Order: sequence, then structure tokens, then C-alpha cells
Amino acid sequence: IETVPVKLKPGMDGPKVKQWPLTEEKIKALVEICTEMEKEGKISKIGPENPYNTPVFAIKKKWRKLVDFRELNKRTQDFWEVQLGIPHPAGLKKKKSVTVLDVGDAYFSVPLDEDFRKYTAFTIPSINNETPGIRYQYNVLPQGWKGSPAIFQSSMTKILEPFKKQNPDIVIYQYMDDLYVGSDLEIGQHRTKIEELRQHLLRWMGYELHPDKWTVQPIVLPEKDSWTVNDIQKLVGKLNWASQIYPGIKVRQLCKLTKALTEVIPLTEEAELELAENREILKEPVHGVYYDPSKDLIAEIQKQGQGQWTYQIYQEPFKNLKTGKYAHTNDVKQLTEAVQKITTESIVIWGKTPKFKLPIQKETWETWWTEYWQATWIPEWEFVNTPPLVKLWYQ
Amino acid sequence: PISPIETVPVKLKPGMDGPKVKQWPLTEEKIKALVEICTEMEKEGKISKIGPENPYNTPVFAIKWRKLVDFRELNKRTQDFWEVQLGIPHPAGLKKKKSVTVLDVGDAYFSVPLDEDFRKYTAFTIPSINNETPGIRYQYNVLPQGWKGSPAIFQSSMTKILEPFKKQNPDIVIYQYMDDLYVGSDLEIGQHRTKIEELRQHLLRWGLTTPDKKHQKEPPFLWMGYELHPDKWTVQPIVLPEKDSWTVNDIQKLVGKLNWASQIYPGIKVRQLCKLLRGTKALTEVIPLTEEAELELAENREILKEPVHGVYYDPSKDLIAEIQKQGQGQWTYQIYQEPFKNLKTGKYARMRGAHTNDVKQLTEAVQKITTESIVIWGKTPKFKLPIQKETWETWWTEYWQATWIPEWEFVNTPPLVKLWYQLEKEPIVGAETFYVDGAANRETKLGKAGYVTNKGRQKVVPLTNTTNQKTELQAIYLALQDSGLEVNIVTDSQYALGIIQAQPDKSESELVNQIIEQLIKKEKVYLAWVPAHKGIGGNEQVDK
Ligand SMILES: O=C1c2ccccc2C(=O)N1CCOC(=S)Nc1ccc(I)cc1
Repeated sequence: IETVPVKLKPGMDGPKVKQWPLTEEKIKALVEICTEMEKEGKISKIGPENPYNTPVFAIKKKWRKLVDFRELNKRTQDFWEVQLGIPHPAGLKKKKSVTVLDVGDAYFSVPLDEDFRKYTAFTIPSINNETPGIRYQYNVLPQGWKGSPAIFQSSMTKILEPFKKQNPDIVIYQYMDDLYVGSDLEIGQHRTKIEELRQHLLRWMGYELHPDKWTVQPIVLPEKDSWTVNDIQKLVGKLNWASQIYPGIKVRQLCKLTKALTEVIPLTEEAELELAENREILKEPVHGVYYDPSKDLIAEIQKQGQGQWTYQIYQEPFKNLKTGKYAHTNDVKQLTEAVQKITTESIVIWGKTPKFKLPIQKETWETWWTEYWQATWIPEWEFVNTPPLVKLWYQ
Repeated sequence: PISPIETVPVKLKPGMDGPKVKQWPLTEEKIKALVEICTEMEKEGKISKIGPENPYNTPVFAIKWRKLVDFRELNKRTQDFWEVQLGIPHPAGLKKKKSVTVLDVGDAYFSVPLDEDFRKYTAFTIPSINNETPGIRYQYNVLPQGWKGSPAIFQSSMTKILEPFKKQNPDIVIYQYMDDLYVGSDLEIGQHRTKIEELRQHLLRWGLTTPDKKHQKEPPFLWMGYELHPDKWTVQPIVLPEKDSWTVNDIQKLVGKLNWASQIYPGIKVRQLCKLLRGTKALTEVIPLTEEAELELAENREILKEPVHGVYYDPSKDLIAEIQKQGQGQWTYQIYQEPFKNLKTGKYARMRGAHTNDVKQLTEAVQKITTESIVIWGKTPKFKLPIQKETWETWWTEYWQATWIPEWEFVNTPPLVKLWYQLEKEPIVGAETFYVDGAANRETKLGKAGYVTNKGRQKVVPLTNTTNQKTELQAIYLALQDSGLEVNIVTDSQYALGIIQAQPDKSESELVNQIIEQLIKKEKVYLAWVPAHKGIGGNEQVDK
């Protein structure tokens, strides 16, 4: 009833993003969706006097509508972030178990500031442009808009008030459409608290995450036991790159050991003293790297072949906040999953999504990414030319 | 007439007011034309004599007799509308219909009501025989010709009013393009004509009048460069008369016409004709037609000898897309449902990248076809490619970039796509090791490209006027020359490693193209990388 005045950042203008071509099957599923939604007053047809647009897709998870408010969000950030921003607890990441609950389907209660509805306009396209295309706008909090949770906090806090009080050691975090609720309780106990929580939500298990048990992806060096020029050359090679991270790495003694490539040579007693210590480092956390809440997070992913994928997250090239790995599967299917996993962890850790650098062709990603996507958010992404040696130094 | 359709609320931009530019008095006659015209329109209800003093006004003038209002000012001050230009169906995406008809709407813009609260903004004046007496004031009651919301509000109107009939006749197909309506159906002529009068009559109930028996209807239709029959489609007829002299202008238009035709005409070539355009070209210079092109024009003329039509789409049948390697960089493809009865034809010939190999290009083509097939048919085609599934998985697996082709299968239409060489994954045993490197003065713009060996050898061809990078591919090149059929090379240049490490088989760089051919003659090559200025045995010696 009571609407919260929503104002697009002074100056900036609505989003005007074109709709991506969709497959017949998804289109069909969107209309059926968008027919029910207007039938129950969640969205309304609109006319040409509305020059705005945001893209929509269909995912399965039973189809589900998914709007890409990436742009609208970038143009209202002041609202959701510095106006009604939700604080992120550092405790979440420390709990044995974290469950992710889909609570999006509740924004449809609260109405949206009429004066703001025209920015939430989207389009359902048609095959081969044989018909104009069905235009809509939301008349209630839309699911993928960072503004919704912002506006929906008073209700959310009241709903949780009791549960929290009766369970003062449970951390509950909200980030777009989702609740992250973690605890240090034993398996079964945790799941009982989640079910006991779901019931609270009702009057207005599912996804087992285990963050506390997340640790660095240590850059390892070959064990070997014979070593060759090539071997030691590659060995120092990555030791060089590592030099740019992990202060202390010393390739000097190695590098001091014309000659054929396939010529086996015995390291120097002094040699082991090097990669030994260098080994002891790399496994220990980086020194001097700190998350800066005002800087955006970057994420690179490289393809390791064999269904393996490595990844780093950072705010400044080469200084890593975190690195890890991920194991009908195809390149694009595995990569989509990688992107989903890394993002969940980012949110759990910093309360924000990283901007992705994708080792793929823009068109190829754009054609397929939706096929395997399941999350209800969409991170920013870029497309890059995986540096040949960068892939190898993280193997 | 004027449709009773509810209007669309129009508004001016954020903080702007109605326009107010003054009238450049006209000439005796133009004044007379304007009065005759307005009076009629005025009788039609399209306009109204405005009283008091609307401070707003937009210029008006006559052209020979018709009236053109200058709308820039009001336009700029008018809001933005939902784009009416999102895409236009490709004929190959159309289902087959038994009967087609085309009704054109007369006085469309003028038959649709403007928003009353906005009418006041469209005020104009017919001058007096010379800035003496006020003049006849007029505002619009309907969408004005030059206004920016007209195309949009019209298309929205025509849809809202067309919605009810569609709903009571879902089996029927109607497409609106500007001032026309194409109506198709599977009804037999007799019964189809009834269905149309039913439309016209529904359309009249809403203020839109149509051609009685003038129905421009009755196929061979000309729409957006296409020729449309109810059963088949093709591109609009194109001639290429004889000429002994070709201007940039001429071959421009030829290239364009060729490209358009290549949409249904299999095997259209314009690569050789595109060269002739290379260089800063004055549109009126005669350009002698080279040999490679001399023939290409007539072999084009040849395939355009007998007309060709594409078929329409059958929703209950897989699409088949097959692709053909055709010359260098050039690719071609066809799309059909029943073997060799094409729906549409096409080609792909580009670069966007500095260095590339057939296997990558093939994938790019498949990609482009994949998204073209989506927008048109709403589903993905089944592919037939000139590549062994094995030779695809190898590359697929080893490459550092992700990929994913839809369902495909091998087809032996030479030439076949393949890698022209494979770099060793492990150091070669008992074969010259070449520590190579390059240099260059950033000021003198010259440098030395050399190499040293595990066998004593040493060189250094000096180069004049090369960047700091060339003298790195030059070195690797030099090494691939003085070495035997079997070798391994050490660089400190990741620039060169990346290039060669992706098995290029063609590049827009004469140096890289040489290194290529060289890589194809060897029987084993291994390229390893070591840090620069890190005094590594071998690299250092060559650095000196
Ligand atoms: O009638 C048209 C038409 C005519 C010209 C250009 C585009 C178009 C269209 O989308 N529609 C609606 C769909 O038409 C369909 S499904 N099939 C047709 C329509 C017209 C014709 I001639 C041949 C086949």
C-alpha cells in the first residue's frame, strides 16, 4: 500500500536495452508466464509513449521468467547501495553450513512507486519479427532489481525478528532475491532450523554451502626427481611470474643452474634450499593483499582441459583476494557453472559479485549462456584472450 | 475518417515547453494552396481553427499542391517512443499460405486521433498576403505527417484495433508494414475473399478504409528488395548490363547487388571485386578490371543465368545447415529441410582477428549461422561440416578458449578443414636447440635478429625499420631456416609464443605467413618460453 518513492539517479535516464532473440520454446513459456502475472495484477501492458526496455529470458532452475536489470541497477545504484544498502556480515563466510533460500517470490506483495514503473519495461519478442512484440511493465517490486530488497527490508526484518531472537547465533544475509542463512550446528540440526525458518516465511535444506571449509588453491611446483633443462626452465618460468605475487620468491639459485633442451642435470644442494622455502610460501596466504570495499571485484577464469577450470579474484591485476578450481557436459556448460559457483562464493564473502573475464567468443556465450544458467542474478562479464602462460602458471 | 480508438498520452520532454518559431511569409499562390488544402482538411476534421493565442507555432509551407509543416522544433521537444524498428521478418522464416492479399490504408496518420492535451502544441499559421493581417490559426486533431510519435502511435493503434479480429480468426495471418496490411491464409480463393471483406468491414468500423477491388493484392509482391509468392520467395530481379568501363560507383553497386542476391543464389563471389575498391578511391575513377575478377563477374552472371527461388519453412521438420570451404577466408552455406530444396543461402568472409586457422573460422561460421537461424526460425539447425569429428575434438580439447557447436556430423565435400601442423608437447630429443632473441632501437627504428645454439652456431641478420616485436618473429623465423627437419626453439617473447602456439594457418602479416609455410615442412617443432633479461643459460648469450 504505502509506496517508497523511488528516484532514478538525478540526471541519468531510463534503460534502453534491446531484447535478445529467443527460441520459440522459451517465448511460448514467457507468454504463459506473463499472462498469469498480469491476470493477477503484477504487470500491465504499455503503449509506445514508453521508450524504455530491459531484456528477459527463460530459465528452468518448470520455466521461470528472468529479467536482466544489470543496466537499471547501474543507474539506480545510489538508491539501493548508499540509500538503502544492506550491510554484509563477515561471520557468514565462517560458518560450517550456509543454505541459500529463494525468497524473491515475495516482492510481489509490495507495490512499486508509480512514477518509477516505466523504467521496468520489458519486451516479449516474436519469431522472425512476424508480430510487433508484447510490451509490459511491473506494478510491484520486480525480482531481479537491487531496489527490491532495499525497499523490502522493513518487512524482511519484522519477519525475521522472532526467528533471530530465538536463534541469536544464526547469521542471515540478504542479497537480491536470496537469503543466506548459516550456522555452526551439526548437519541435521541446521536443516531443522531451516525448515523451522521456512515456516516463518510461509506466513508472509535446499542448497548446502560449506564456506568455513574453503581454502586457498596453492600454486604447486613439480616434485620430479631427475629434472631437465626444459623442466628447470619452466620451473623458474612460473617462479618468475610468482615473483609478481607472494613477496619473497627467489629464483636466483635455480636460475644459476648454450645447453641442449633435453639435457638432464642434477640440481644443486643449494637448489633445494630455494624451491623448499618457495614451497613453504605460496601455500601460505599472500602478504599485503586486502579487500577494498570501494573497489569492484574482478574474476578471471582459464580453461585447464579435462573438465578442469582454475580461477582468481582480485581488484588489482595480480594481487589475489582468492583463487580456486572447479571440476552432457560441454565447454560452455561447464563455464556457466563455474561462473555461478564463483559468484555465490564472492557474495558470501564480500556481498558483491565480481566482474568476469570470459575465455570465450562473445557471440558463442551470448547464444548459449542461458541454456544452463540457474541463478536469478547476472554478473557483469567481459571477453578476453587467455594469455598462454597465465593458464599454465595456475595449472 | 477519424478512428474512435482511445488516444495515446503524449508529453513534452522533462522541463521543456511547446515550440514557437515564426512564419517565413510565403508567395501569393502558396498562400492560396495552403488555404484550399487546410479548408478541406478542416472539413475532414483533421484540423481546427484555434482561437485565443496559443503562444506555440511551427512553420508551414507548400510544395508543388501539398502542404508540408516543419516539425523539427516540436520534434526535439517531444518525448521518446518505443522503437518501431526492431527487425523485419526474413521471407525464409515465413510459413506457406494458400491465399495472400494486400490491403493498403489510405490517410493513416490522418485517420488516427492525436492526444487532445497535446494538440495545442501543433499550432501553425497560414500567412496573410504579406505580414499584414494575423492569419488563419490551426492545430492538429490527428497524427501530423512530419511528427515523431506518428509512426509509433499509428503502429500501436493498428494493433489494438486489429487484435479483436485476430482473436476471432487465429488461423489467419496479418502483417503490418507502414501503410499496408498483408493478409495470408490457407483458405481457398472463394472463401478467402469473404474473410477479407469481413476484415475491411471490421477495419471500417474503426475508421480505416481500404481498397475495394483495387486490392494491390495478387502475388508477385515487392517488399524490401524481395519478391514474394504465396508458395515461394526470391530476391528482387537484378540486371548487370554490358560495360567496358567500371567506376568505383559502378562496382560499388555491383558488390551490393551481388551481396543481396547471395541470400538465395548459391555460390556468389565478390572477393575479387572487393579488391578493386582497395585504396582511397574517388567515386568517379575508372578502375580496370583485373583477371581474377574479369572471370568472377561472368561466373556470377552465370549462376544468375536462370532465376532461383527459396522455399518456406515447415515447423515440423529439422533444419539442415551445411557449409562449404570456398577459397581463402571465404565460406558459404545453405539451409534446407528436404535435401537441396533451399530455404535460404548465405556466405561468410571476414577476419576481425590478426591470425586465424580454418578450424576457428569454421566455428565462427557455425556460430553466425546459429544466431541467424535463431532469430529466423526460433530453433537451431543440424549441421553438416567439412571437418572430421576427430580433427575437431583434438583442437576442441587442446585449445584455451571455450566452444560449443550444436548437433553436427561429418560430410566429405572437399576441400576439408584441418590443422596444417602440430607443435610438439615435449622437448625433442637429439635435435638442435635454438636460443633466439631480438632487439631494436626505439629511436633508430632498427634492430638485430639472431640466435645461438647448443652446438656452437651463431647468427644475426640485421634488420632496418622494424618494431621491437618483428625482431622476435624474425628470429624464430631465422631459426626455422638454418635448422633441420626437426627442432626446438626458445624465446623470451610471449607475443610470438601465443601467435605460433595457436596453430595459425593464415595471417595478415607477411612475416607470420613465412613462419607458417616453414612450420609445415618440418617434422617436429617445439617452442618453449623463458623470462627475458633474467640471464637464463642460452637466452643470455643471444641477448648480448
Ligand atoms: O504476410 C506476411 C508478410 C508479407 C510480406 C513480408 C512479411 C510478411 C509477414 O511476416 N507476413 C505474415 C506471415 O506470412 C506468412 S506466415 N506467410 C506468407 C505471407 C505472405 C506471403 I506473399 C507468403 C507467405
